[PDB]
Amino acid sequence: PRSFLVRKP
Amino acid sequence: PSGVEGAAFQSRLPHDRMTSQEAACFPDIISGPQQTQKVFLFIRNRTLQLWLDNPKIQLTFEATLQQLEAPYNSDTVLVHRVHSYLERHGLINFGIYKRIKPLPTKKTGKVIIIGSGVSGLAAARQLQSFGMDVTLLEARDRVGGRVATFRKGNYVADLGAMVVTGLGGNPMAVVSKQVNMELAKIKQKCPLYEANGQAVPKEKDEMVEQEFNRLLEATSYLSHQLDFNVLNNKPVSLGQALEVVIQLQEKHVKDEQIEHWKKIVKTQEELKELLNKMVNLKEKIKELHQQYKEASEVKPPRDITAEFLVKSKHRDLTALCKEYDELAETQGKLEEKLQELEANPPSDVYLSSRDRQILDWHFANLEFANATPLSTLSLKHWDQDDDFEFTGSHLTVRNGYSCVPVALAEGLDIKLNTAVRQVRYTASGCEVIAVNTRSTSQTFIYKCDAVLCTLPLGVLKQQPPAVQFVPPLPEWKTSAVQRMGFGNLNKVVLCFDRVFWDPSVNLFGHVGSTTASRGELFLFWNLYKAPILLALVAGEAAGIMENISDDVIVGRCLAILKGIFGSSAVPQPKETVVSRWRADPWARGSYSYVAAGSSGNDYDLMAQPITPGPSIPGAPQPIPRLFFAGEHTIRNYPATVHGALLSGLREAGRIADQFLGAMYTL
Amino acid sequence: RKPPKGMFLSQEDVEAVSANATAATTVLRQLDMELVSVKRQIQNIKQTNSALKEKLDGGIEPYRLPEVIQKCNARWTTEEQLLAVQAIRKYGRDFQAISDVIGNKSVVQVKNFFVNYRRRFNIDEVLQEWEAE
Ligand SMILES: Cc1cc2c(cc1C)N(C[C@H](O)[C@H](O)[C@H](O)COP(=O)(O)OP(=O)(O)OC[C@H]1O[C@@H](n3cnc4c(N)ncnc43)[C@H](O)[C@@H]1O)c1[nH]c(=O)[nH]c(=O)c1N2C=O
Repeated sequence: PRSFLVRKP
Repeated sequence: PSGVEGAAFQSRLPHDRMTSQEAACFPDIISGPQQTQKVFLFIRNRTLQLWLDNPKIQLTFEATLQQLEAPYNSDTVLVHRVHSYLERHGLINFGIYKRIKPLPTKKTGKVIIIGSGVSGLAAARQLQSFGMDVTLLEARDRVGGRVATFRKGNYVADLGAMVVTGLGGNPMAVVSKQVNMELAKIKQKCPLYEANGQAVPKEKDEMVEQEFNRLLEATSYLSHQLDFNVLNNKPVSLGQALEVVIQLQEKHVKDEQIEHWKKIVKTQEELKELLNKMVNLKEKIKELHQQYKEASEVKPPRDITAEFLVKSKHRDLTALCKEYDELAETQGKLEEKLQELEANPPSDVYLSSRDRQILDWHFANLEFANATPLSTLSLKHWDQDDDFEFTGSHLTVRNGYSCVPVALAEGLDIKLNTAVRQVRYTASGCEVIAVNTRSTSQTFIYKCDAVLCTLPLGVLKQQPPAVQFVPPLPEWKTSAVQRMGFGNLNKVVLCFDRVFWDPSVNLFGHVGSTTASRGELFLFWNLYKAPILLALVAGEAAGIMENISDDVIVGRCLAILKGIFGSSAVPQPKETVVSRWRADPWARGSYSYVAAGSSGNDYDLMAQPITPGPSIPGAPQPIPRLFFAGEHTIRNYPATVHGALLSGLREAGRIADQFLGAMYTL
Repeated sequence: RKPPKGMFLSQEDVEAVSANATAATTVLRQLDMELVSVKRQIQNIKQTNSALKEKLDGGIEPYRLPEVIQKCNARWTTEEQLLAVQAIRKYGRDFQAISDVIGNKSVVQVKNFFVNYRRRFNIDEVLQEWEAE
């Protein structure tokens, strides 16, 4: 999923 | 969102419109007058709110009709239909609640559930809630499957799912009220720390990150507006498209240096011509002046043809001197322009070995998020599930995520250490063949009306098969299984006696040395009460670090940590755990990803249940008997606990509708 | 509708870089080689202009002549009548020059002077002998 991305902008 | 409309949002439903699922159960209202729809919609919206404000006691029909006002509490079958629909499809009275109306003495129907992953537990708990006989088969000796949780003394750390991705419309919000879960919030700040051992400075840190997000958007622009989605008959991956974007950005940097210098030579070559006219006038001038001193040497008195000669030469020379002056005029502008043109030279490089490596850490980030090399993700579809992201902060579970499966498991018939080896489904029913994991010789047979399969996609993918289907799964299902992607990302847990990291930063990167190792220990998490640091192994590195002893892996971790905090602040770790999800035979990977050549539609194929052929030929088409749940079955929420849980809720409702009948469609 | 700003992604470039495996690197090398070639040309021409620049050292200060501050006049002494005919022989109709040569008459003075003495000084024949060269 793209939602796990850390430090999301 | 707040009020009844907030309940709709907190339940992933539009408040002002009826879903495709409701149109199924209330076709009488969707095609009817808009007035009744808004009634219905309000009738649904209030009901969720009542469950939502108090999700530790069952919401009974009566309790719901009590607390409605007129005109809404006038049609009692509407209220009964709505409340029944909701309860059935797990929107209310799911999870762990005190039951008001106790269980029916005798159950109806028998269902075998393969796996007590969260999807499994969730369905089992719902089916039992519906008065069905439900048995879960479990290859492991513990519940929760990919919700794994280390414990030793006060040390606690998840090797599996670790973050709740926001409570805004998350079913795990409900669970969190229903079970003592200490949810600690994650602080977004994350300092990168390259291979030397020192922070990347904000100026750089911010600009790579800015380029990174810019790079992602570009790819989005390649697939959607330029249709760059096939290339040599093969589907374009996100990884390829990132390279094709960088290349077109590296080409642009050169293309603009060329343009710059080309302007410079256009002027320098036009200045050259100018000097030629000036070094040719200075000798028409040299010779005219000579001719004038000679004509002026003839002392007077002189006849007019000789006086005219001096005046003529004097005029002619002045003309040329004006002319040459107007050209050191122009010889001046161009000289100024040249320092301007050079003075403003455009960038020499797009990115450099420094830049290009911090950029590789933002790619290790993506790889960890999708648990796979960016070369395997689908360019078009890798982010398809992003419309449904939750709102609110991202959270951790200070007491370990395990406490949730364990909580769900109470009251349930769970056979642990039972590995299913074969599933046989026929028109009259099914029988599952399992063994004892400890002593493989002992064999078990379970006969049932229907099998709910929550086997991991990695398990399902296994060749040769770890579970035989009799009859074989149809081609349309098995091609969805190939086509799909089941990735991998392991973790390394570091238990110390003392805190030596910044205790107010939760997470900090390590910038790798190579593109190839961009994922190898590229991120550490400080999440827990106890002194535990947790290290991620993502991307291509995850698969390979599994062929390496823990000791060696911990060495690399210690070396990376020492560089950050000094070779003497970093003690020896008291307890160390590194797992192996790709090697775990009850997982065979970590979670799913939209592989190149797949789509989210494949996630829908995975959820279609299987209906076998008729026993006696000419018999009427039977009931479906094999159902599928789990993380790789819920298109909108794949690889993300709620999604598992949500898919288990889904199958339970659709199995009940099948074997118990729907008394809410009339 | 468009990329992010600064990203350069036209359809043509993408094919050009996807045409084979190494097409992207091959295209980048040609620009790389091309930039080096233009750079060497720039230095080459710098040298040349630097040589042509030294031949012009000192400008024309030695070859310049002081300005003649002189008032105008409309009387034609026989002398500057004669300067005139000769200048008309030498400069065709460029009155600024013929003004410059005479020194004490303006273009109008020269300009009017043509018609007045055209019969007497045979300016007609003088003119067509200017043409010949
Ligand atoms: C390392 C890691 C980190 C995270 C996440 C995932 C991972 C891997 N995931 C994904 C979730 O695990 C997934 O949603 C769910 O666990 C699937 O969970 P699920 O799909 O519902 O089931 P399961 O695979 O957990 O359980 C399958 C069960 O089936 C059993 N089984 C298998 N073969 C069998 C057989 N033959 N016979 C009998 N039983 C068999 C197996 O042992 C287990 O008991 C996260 N999810 C989330 O929300 N936040 C997170 O932080 C994370 N996390 C990190 O980011």
